[PDB]
Amino acid sequence: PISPIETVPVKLKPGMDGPKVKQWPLTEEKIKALVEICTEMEKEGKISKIGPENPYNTPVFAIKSTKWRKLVDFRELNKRTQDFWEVQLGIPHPAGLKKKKSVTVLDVGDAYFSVPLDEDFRKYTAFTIPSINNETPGIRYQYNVLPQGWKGSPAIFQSSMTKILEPFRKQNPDIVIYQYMDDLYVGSDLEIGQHRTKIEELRQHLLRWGLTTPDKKHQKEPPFLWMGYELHPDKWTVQPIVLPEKDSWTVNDIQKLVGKLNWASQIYPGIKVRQLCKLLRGTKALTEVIPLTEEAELELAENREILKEPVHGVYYDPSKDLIAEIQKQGQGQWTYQIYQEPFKNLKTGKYARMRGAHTNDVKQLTEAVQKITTESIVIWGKTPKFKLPIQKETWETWWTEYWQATWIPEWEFVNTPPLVKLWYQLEKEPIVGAETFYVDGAANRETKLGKAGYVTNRGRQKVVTLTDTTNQKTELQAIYLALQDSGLEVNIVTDSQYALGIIQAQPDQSESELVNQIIEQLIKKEKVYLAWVPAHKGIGGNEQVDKLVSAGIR
Amino acid sequence: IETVPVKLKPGMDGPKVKQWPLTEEKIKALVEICTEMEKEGKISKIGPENPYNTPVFAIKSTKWRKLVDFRELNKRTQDFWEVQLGIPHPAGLKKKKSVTVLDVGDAYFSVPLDEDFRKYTAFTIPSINNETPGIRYQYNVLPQGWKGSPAIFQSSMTKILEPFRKQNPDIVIYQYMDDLYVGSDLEIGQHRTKIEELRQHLLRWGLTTWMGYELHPDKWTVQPIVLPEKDSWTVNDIQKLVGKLNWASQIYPGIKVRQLCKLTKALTEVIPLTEEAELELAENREILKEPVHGVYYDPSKDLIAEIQKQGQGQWTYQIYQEPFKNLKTGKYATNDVKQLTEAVQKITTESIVIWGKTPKFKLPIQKETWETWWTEYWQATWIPEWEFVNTPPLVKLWYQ
Ligand SMILES: Cc1cc(C#N)cc(C)c1Oc1ccnc(NC2CCN(c3ccc(S(N)(=O)=O)cc3)CC2)n1
Ligand SMILES: [Mn+2]
Ligand SMILES: [Mn+2]
Repeated sequence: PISPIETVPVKLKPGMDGPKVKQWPLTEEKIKALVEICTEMEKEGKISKIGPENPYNTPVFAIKSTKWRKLVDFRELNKRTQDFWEVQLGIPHPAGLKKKKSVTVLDVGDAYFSVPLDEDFRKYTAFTIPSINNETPGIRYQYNVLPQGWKGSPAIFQSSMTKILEPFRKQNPDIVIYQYMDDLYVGSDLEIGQHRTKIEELRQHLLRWGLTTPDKKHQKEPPFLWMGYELHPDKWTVQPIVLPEKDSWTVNDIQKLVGKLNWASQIYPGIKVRQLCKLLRGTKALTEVIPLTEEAELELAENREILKEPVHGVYYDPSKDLIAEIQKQGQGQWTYQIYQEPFKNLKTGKYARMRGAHTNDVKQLTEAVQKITTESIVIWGKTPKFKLPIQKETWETWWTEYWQATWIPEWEFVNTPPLVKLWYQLEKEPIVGAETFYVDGAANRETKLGKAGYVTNRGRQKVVTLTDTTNQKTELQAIYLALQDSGLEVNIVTDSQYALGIIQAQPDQSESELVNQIIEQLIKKEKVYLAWVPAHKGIGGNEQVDKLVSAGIR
Repeated sequence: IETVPVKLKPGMDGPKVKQWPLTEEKIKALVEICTEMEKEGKISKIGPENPYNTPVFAIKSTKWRKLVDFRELNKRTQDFWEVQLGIPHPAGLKKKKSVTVLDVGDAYFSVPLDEDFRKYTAFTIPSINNETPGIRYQYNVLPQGWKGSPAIFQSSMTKILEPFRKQNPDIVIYQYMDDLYVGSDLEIGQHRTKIEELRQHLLRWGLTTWMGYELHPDKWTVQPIVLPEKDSWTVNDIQKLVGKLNWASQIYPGIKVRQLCKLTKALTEVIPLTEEAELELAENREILKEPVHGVYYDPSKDLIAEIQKQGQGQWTYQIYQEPFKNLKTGKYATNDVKQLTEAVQKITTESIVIWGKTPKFKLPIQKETWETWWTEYWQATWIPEWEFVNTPPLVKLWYQ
């Protein structure tokens, strides 16, 4: 049936006219199949016969399996039609779902063909069934409903479906209905009697609006397989994760494994994917075999252990508060769990992200706290109470002293090692009785020849030579030198805003080896003071290093 | 009353901005507001034939208020509100003793919006966990937040204000977006009494109606680049001072560092202050007190504002169009976000009062932290443009 629902007005793209595509001569079988197909559609009022008064054309096709399927090529029309609003903004997360006594999955029959197309737009949906060898005028037709393969069918269908449900929804606020394509999911706290009755009231509401459903006793037994999940009454989980036992792993095998593990990570805690990802790095053919590292074999072993036993998740109770717990599980790697009642996890998560080139555990943890905060507003519409492996004093000491502004909600320290700390702290004021190392590191833009070095208040001077290093690399190797040759308490003067910035930031992990080497040194030292001066301005100490540093190549 | 026809440009297409996820209380606060608005005929439920989207947020004493982010639309409307119907900015406003700000947004809800322009005002009230489809609406009247609304209304606004303006020729009234800027050289009680008189003129026609009560723009002063006063100067103390002054010499014409550079030493050592350096220092001090020579406001150019976290609840900022050539520098003084959102609002207000336009802010915060939090503390009717930046550690030091 074509729904009585008012048609959504549709236009073409501004400055464009409808498709005028020539129908390619089709096969006798195809012509015989299409006419048969179109006749049955015409009798149902889905299409209507037209004359050469209409100037628009779209190519039709046929495919076979004994059933013949009518294939329309809207490629051109879709290019010519207006854009529509995005059907859905997201997909429900099982962790956000509320506990309901009973479920029914109703699927809508001949969806697009059950909804009317705007009269003024129909002309553009014109298609022609060719005659045998195309010698005679074909059979011209146009849609009165939403065509299959057309740009606005999902938008216009879902929009209609929503408006049709709106009254029933208002009339049954205690009944949850979830819309997804040509499927409808109904949940209620009503018993199998009152529920089945409400189902028929819905099926009929849909019928008064030209929408047919399947039939009674089709209904299944738990778990309800939905969107890649298992939906039980009181619990949920990801659908069976099979971790293939394979001798040799191809790029494609590894790619799929990472996808399966990432999917599993929603309810399985401690899932790690770092080492397996490191493998996918580079070019490599899809079929190319990649030998697993010890680190990746170790990672997969741990993943197999977590997945050896089935882990489940609970539904959301809006009366209670959310509690999110984060745990450090290697450098860059963080694991989280969200629950309302201790260790009855609503969902799990992993976080591994390197915002920039260099970072610390404090910046890393804060970043994770944000990723979880957003995730919570999306799923539950409220922020969680956090339980972090960082001391309140460690946090306070950092975020007050830092130049970036941060704010994290209600949180508490939980003693879950490894704990988040600051591995070193730079001095606030210059150290007394600690050697002052004036550093510089000039590099030639053409010969790529570096010249990192230093001069001290104690007359020490070292000038090393580097190979294929930028002005950045040398300004940084100069600091590593000052760090290497110095004592336990050191003052370091630089003219590099770059270097200072990197160091000031207190990193404990970096992309560059030089920085990781510098960090290692910083951690070891008792006291480190880092100052800045403008280069070429003739500073007593800076000018002196520049002499021996710039001596040859730039 | 008829409709003023609106146009973006023949090539420029409408906004298509995602809706930032909203908290339960906000979505529910919006459904109340948007239902009442639909009933009153201000807005209308819309279909898929509208591919456009502007974000909505809810703000605050105890009543919730619907804030609509018209940033993309205002950018795409520009010709209409700046040239075609641009409101002029009074140079006088910034000079006035006291400036009261009044919300005149309720006036726009009485004027119908061009039937052909309405599609561009589409917004979405999202769903928790995406279980329900998400409520779409569009404006029928002039929307609050969109720069086109005051442009259209100016004609009706000038009518309303005509008596008050004739009766008080020494009172200056500016119209920026949903607000009225009212300035006078009058004593406080008298200024306040004039504002009350003004409310009433607006009350007939239909207008109910980080900062104090009012703003005092004549009292507004630039925070100079300060050179510390000391009796004991270390090698480091001078090094800092040289670097600070060297950087200021790029902005301030007349700054000299020579006499100070006239002193491989240990940072901790105590070098004594020379006759020529003591002079240079005191001279530089008098330069940094007075405004910048050579820097002027180019109306064609975009305003840019930088903020630095100075710690202990202190914030520093600088307004410029061309990097570091400062038009205005200032300061702002419980959580980092509430403080920044406060600072942002203050800088934008000053900017409106002084140049008739909002600056693009350079935010010393992570993109995601800001987007999540700002709304909890946001109180203004406008939203400035913002970009997330990493404050170079040096600039924080130079601006104290
Ligand atoms: C997003 C979404 C998906 C689906 C599905 N499928 C259904 C709905 C209502 C659906 O939309 C929603 C919306 C809000 N809350 C829920 N909670 C569901 C959680 C699982 N529950 C359930 C109950 C009994 C049994 S049983 N009787 O099999 O034991 C199995 C599962 C049904 C409600 N679902
Ligand atoms: Mn250097
Ligand atoms: Mn250099």
